[PDB]
Amino acid sequence: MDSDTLSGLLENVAKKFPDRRALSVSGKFNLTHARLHDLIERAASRLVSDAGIKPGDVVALTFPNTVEFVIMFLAVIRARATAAPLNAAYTAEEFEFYLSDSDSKLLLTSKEGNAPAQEAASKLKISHVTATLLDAGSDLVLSVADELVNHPDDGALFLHTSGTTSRPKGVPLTQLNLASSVKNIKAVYKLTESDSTVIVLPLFHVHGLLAGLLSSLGAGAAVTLPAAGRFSATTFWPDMKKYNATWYTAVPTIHQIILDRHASHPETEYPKLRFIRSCSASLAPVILSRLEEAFGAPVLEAYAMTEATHLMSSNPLPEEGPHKPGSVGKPVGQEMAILNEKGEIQEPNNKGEVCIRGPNVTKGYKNNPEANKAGFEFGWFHTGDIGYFDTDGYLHLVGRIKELINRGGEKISPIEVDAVLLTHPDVSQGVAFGVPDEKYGEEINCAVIPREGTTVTEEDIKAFCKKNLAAFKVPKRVFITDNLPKTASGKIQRRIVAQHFLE
Repeated sequence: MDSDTLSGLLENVAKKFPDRRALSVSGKFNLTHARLHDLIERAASRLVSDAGIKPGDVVALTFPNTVEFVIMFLAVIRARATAAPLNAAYTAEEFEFYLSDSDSKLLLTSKEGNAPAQEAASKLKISHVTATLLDAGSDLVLSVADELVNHPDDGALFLHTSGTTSRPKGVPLTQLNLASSVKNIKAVYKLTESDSTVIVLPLFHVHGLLAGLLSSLGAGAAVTLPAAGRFSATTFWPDMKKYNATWYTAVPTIHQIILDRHASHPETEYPKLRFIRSCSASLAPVILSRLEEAFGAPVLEAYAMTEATHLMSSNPLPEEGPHKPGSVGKPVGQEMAILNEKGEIQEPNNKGEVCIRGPNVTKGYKNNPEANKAGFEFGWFHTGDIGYFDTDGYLHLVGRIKELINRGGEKISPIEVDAVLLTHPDVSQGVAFGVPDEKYGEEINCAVIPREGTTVTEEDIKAFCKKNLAAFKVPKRVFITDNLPKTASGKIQRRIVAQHFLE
């Protein structure tokens, strides 16, 4: 069933499992693989004939998590074009920047549209076209008037790095990249046509897009989108039950929200899942434990990033091997090595930078010779993460190179301290971070959010940490707070929190 293009793979799947469920919208749609396939074909043909889309063209998309987004994303890549999904919550300025930098030639939205995006597009003289799915007997409706062979080297997906420190870097991903990652993800979790999941992550980042959506479709499995096009803790388990879900994937903060929902409003019964997946940010062992005890499924942590078309490594299914708390498992379908600054491969349990090489990895940042020279060598990409392999070949992350806290020559891992903080009975959320320090160069601080109805002090936290950490690792200042800002993808950014609490 395998192919070296995502479109080819999806065609094979559609032909093999035409009547199996592919894509649901809770309470509304239930598209089969054949139906979805033909909707995509007709939409792509419309893009080519009526929207003037040529091979290599970039088409921007800004949608909530909707059926129209799925259909139009796959239609764009089918037409040999490059899809550039964008955060719908962007301002007109942000939209203008990302539209310009990606050289988008077309903007796709729903019929309801997106005012900042349309403003940016109008300013840049980029055409705007809407997409709407009506009844099951009609093709997707496009607002434009009136033998395609996909090449593995065709561009298919264009995204950007976060660009906190620097300018956001463009990440071009190919049909081959997508196919490779879909195959890796399907392989390591043994996704088959009987599987089913609910999307709880934004589809304009690779976690939700590749793992949640594309790999499921690539397995002939089913995907359910929440009715309101976004994660909802309230409707999550009802959707999971109603549409026969067998797994789900999310980031730790989302898992935390789900656990809180389980504490406040426990379901009388939970469906028996094959596994629960976590990725995109370190999962504290205590969160793993709480998830497994609450929902009774094995929790598998994975390690991924945009430049790798998501998946780099994962803990295996229980039938294939154990899953280790504190670890992100073994590389899947790609090479991975731990290198010191001199480029030498490290022995087990020796730290260094995680580097990868495989058909899932981007060929390089768009129009950025510097970043590519710095990031790539002989096919190997530098992730920016420090980690080590244990004797079983399981990867243990230590943290972002730029985030490690150098206290008087002794490097502190914020991940470890975060985990410790989350083990405190009255701590709802927590984040450690480096701050300037006169004596030690850098010092560790942290911020925590107490569980509602509980009271926590700085020195409670400090005492607990001192009880669970070597003295030099203990946060010298603990900031009690009510809110910790998160990205759309669900990440807490250490530098931002730091700045926020330091001056």
